[PDB]
This record gives sequence, structure tokens and C-alpha cells, in this order.
Amino acid sequence: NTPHLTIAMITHQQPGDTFWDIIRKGALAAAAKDNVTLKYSNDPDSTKEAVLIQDAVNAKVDGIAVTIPDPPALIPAIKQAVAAGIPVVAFNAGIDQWKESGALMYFGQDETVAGQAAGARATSEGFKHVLCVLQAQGQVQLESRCNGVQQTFKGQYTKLYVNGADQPSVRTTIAAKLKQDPSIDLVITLGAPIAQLAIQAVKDAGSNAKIATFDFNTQVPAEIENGQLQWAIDQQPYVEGYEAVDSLWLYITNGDTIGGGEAVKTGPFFVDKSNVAAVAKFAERGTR
Ligand SMILES: O[C@H]1[C@H](O)[C@@H](O)[C@H](O)[C@@H](O)[C@H]1O
Repeated sequence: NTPHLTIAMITHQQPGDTFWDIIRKGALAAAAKDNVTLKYSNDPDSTKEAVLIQDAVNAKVDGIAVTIPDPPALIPAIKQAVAAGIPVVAFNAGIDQWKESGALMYFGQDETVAGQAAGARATSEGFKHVLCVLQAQGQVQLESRCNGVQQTFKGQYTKLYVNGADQPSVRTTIAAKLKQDPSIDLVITLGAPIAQLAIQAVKDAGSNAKIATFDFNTQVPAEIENGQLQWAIDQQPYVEGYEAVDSLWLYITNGDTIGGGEAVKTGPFFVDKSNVAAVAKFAERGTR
């Protein structure tokens, strides 16, 4: 009936980072409709993610969907895949670097803009000293968020790196930082799982800081409703994974692209007490 395609989706997912389950539900929903076999692979070591790109080039996949958190480490392998005639789409990380690579399209949110928006919003909500919590080092999409907050937040700014792989350590490290500096009045977490740890850290520390986050998980909607989280920034991972796949299907079958040489935006969008009801059920089933 229809042509059968094999698409490699290659990411930087740390094992156990549930954000990537929503990316994958989107990608499989596209793949189910487009007669695609989806090969999903990941490694949080960018040298190892490069090797995964090579594996898919050598396997002669029909397309590659790839994340670019560490451009120096990944661009050369992406260029190699393009020179081998395999179409590539970038998503989630690397919005500033995908076009140079020869990647055809990009799906995600402009993380500098989302950070700039979060800094201005935080200033408007009366906060004076923000702590931005980053769960990995050397990831452009995370650094952009924090740099953007620093640009627009009028008050004091502090960054804290935590090991996203060791949840109990994340919790104690955040609580310690809050106890040590009670002037911190807002913690912005860069993922929903880290948000959970921060909410608990604030209680542990006896701090008065509020918490805001990037992304949803199953717990975030309730947390916005009950005041545990000020707001969450939605980047629509389901859309990112879905479009990574479906866009390759449009290119391969009809030569089409989406975005005209610029990224296709999946966010940012701020969800707060005023609009959370529209998302909650979907977040609570893991598809937002
Ligand atoms: O907001 C998410 C979250 O921080 C994930 O942990 C990370 O792997 C993704 O790149 C990012 O888009």
C-alpha cells in the first residue's frame, strides 16, 4: 500500500529522564500513521551520541532525527550523515546550530527567548533573587535558558549545577543552597523531575522561596493548582517528537519542508492557574 520507512531518532536522554517518554509518544504516534519503523537510541555522552549517528548512517536509514546539545561534538557526524544522502531533521536542542550542519529543519522552542521571557515574568511577579538549577553541564539548550533569564531578570541571579542522574543529591544540594542564602526567593528548574525535587528541597530547607519550571510531568498540573509551582513553560515534547518523524515523511514522500530555513516553534507557552485545566488531563496521562 504505502512505502515503508526506517527512521533513527537519536537523542542525549539521560537514562531515567522521563521527559523523553513524552518525546517518544509523539514520535511513535507519527510513526504509526506514516508506516515508519522508529529506531530510538540515546546517550548523554555526546561522543557516544556522535557514534549513534554514524551507526544509523552505516545502517542506511531513510532519515535521521537528532538532538544537538553539544554542537562541537555532534556537527561533524551530522555533516557526514548529510553527505551520505540521508535527510536529517534536528529537534529539542541546537536551535542556533542545526542549519550549518545541513539538517533540513528544526523543531523546538527558542530557549534564549524562553529564558528572557521567564526573567521578565519573574521580575513582574516581584522576585528579587533567582536560582536557576541546571541538571547537566555543557548543554546548549540548558545554558541558553539560564543566559536568557540573566539578561532580563532585574534582580540577583545565581546558577546551580546538580547531577540530574542522582536525584537524592539534587534534593540535598538545592536545600543546602537555599539554607545558605535565604535571599533566594525563586528557584527555576529546567525540567519537571527537578521541579519535584526543588519543591521538596524548599520544605527541607525551611525556605520561603517559590518554584517555577520548564516542562510538565504527571505531577505538575496539581502543583500549579495548589500553588507549589508558580508556572511551567511548555515546549510540547509530543509535538517535537511527532514532527521530527512526520516532517521526514513529508520530505521523503513529497520533497516538502516546514519552516522555510528557520526553526518551527513548539513553545514557549506559560501555563499557570488561569490555563492549566486545559492541559492537566493530558499531562497526567504522560502525553504533554
Ligand atoms: O526541558 C528538557 C529537560 O531539561 C530535559 O532534561 C532535557 O534533556 C531536554 O533537552 C530539555 O528540552
